[PDB]
Amino acid sequence: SRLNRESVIDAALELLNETGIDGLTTRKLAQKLGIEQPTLYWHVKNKRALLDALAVEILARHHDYSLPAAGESWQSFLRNNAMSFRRALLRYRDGAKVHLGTRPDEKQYDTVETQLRFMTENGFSLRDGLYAISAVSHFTLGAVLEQQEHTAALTENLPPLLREALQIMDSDDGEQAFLHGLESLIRGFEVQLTALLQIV
Amino acid sequence: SRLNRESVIDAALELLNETGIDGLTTRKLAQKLGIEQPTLYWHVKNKRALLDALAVEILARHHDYSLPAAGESWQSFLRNNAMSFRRALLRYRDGAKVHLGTRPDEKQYDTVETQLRFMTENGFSLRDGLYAISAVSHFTLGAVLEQQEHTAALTENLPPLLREALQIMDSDDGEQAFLHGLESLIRGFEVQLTALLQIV
Ligand SMILES: CN(C)[C@@H]1C(O)=C(C(N)=O)C(=O)[C@@]2(O)C(O)=C3C(=O)c4c(O)cccc4[C@@](C)(O)[C@H]3C[C@@H]12
Ligand SMILES: CN(C)[C@@H]1C(O)=C(C(N)=O)C(=O)[C@@]2(O)C(O)=C3C(=O)c4c(O)cccc4[C@@](C)(O)[C@H]3C[C@@H]12
Ligand SMILES: [Cl-]
Ligand SMILES: [Cl-]
Ligand SMILES: [Cl-]
Ligand SMILES: [Cl-]
Ligand SMILES: [Cl-]
Ligand SMILES: [Cl-]
Ligand SMILES: [Co+2]
Ligand SMILES: [Co+2]
Repeated sequence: SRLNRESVIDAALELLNETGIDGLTTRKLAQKLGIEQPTLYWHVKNKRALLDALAVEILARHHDYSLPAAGESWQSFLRNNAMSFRRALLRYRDGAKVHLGTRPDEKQYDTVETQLRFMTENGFSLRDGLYAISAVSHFTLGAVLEQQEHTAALTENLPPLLREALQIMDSDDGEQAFLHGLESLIRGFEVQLTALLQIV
Repeated sequence: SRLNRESVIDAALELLNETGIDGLTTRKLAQKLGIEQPTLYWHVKNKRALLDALAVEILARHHDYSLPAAGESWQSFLRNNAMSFRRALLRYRDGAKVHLGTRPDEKQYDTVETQLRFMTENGFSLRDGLYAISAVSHFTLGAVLEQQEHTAALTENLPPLLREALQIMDSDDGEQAFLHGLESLIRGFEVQLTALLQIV
């Protein structure tokens, strides 16, 4: 079929979602696309190139709260941004794994630059803003990774509090724990920011 | 070589550390151990059994701050516990990936039960204690996963704050951002706990 960038990425997203990050082979991608391996190689050099491109596309498609609103607080932006990043990661099988270790792409420069400048305009040094941003990213990735891999994994002598914790854990999709943790994180940054030079 | 549980796990840990989670194949494990595949199969049924066992062993070996000390605060326990969990995950290539989606093993029951009871003895409901514990686990896993996969990945037109953030990011191993985020998390749980029924 068609082998422009957009279509090879569509195909790889479909393949990822069907087979997960282990089935995302250049050989199985070639089968999907109805082509021989040397034909695919012209367009896609290896699995790592595909993984990087998929990371970028996942957020392009489904990460919709990338930028603060007019007059939005840094707290509200971080909350909205995290919920969005989470939704985007959960859209595809192993989407969080796909993101891991990536760095901002050139196509994301203006956006992420705006995110960093915004934090500094709200009083954070660049370093402290980055630390907040990274903590939100890492917490979200962690939570999503554990939720997704646990669903994958699925394929009495318990002590009482653990038994209860497991029901709680298995009683929703993970969103309740994620949102509680998110509020904790945001408020911890707020304490630190407002402390200035005071022992806190 | 020897094929008791302890030795098959040693071997798989060595293999994981050499080849990462993709090289942890039952076929490459068999080569390592100097045996045929049907011989390995008697002892190890599949990659998933191996992954679960490795998750447990990684913490048995190198996760040394599993339980609070006499009179230790819940804040200090969480800090010490997270630093320990982090050290343990970083000990082996893809160790965080190996942990993802696992649930407590029977061998960990008494320990994790103690962790949960401890939080409740410090004022958290089981649910709120679990939410704190999960947030710490998820944040640590996220941070480690991003650090490790980025090292794996490694194989000018930047906007200024991003350029700076990237140097900051690449200026240490990840520990500074992790520890800053950790303090934020812990203090956010503390605000929430102490709030009781007050709007916070
Ligand atoms: C917090 N939230 C999930 C962020 C986000 O909304 C992003 C996006 N493109 O809209 C990211 O790129 C974002 O998700 C993301 O992936 C970020 C990063 O990886 C980095 C890295 O790796 C190194 C330096 C700076 C950044 C960053 C500022 O761009 C990070 C911003 C993250
Ligand atoms: C926070 N810290 C890193 C914890 C820890 O030190 C552990 C350990 N064995 O010492 C875990 O097992 C610990 O790391 C860990 O992996 C935990 C969990 O997976 C769960 C799951 O998955 C579901 C219910 C309850 C737990 C839990 C209470 O045992 C979690 C405790 C985590
Ligand atoms: Cl074409
Ligand atoms: Cl607002
Ligand atoms: Cl503020
Ligand atoms: Cl033997
Ligand atoms: Cl203490
Ligand atoms: Cl307290
Ligand atoms: Co990223
Ligand atoms: Co766990």
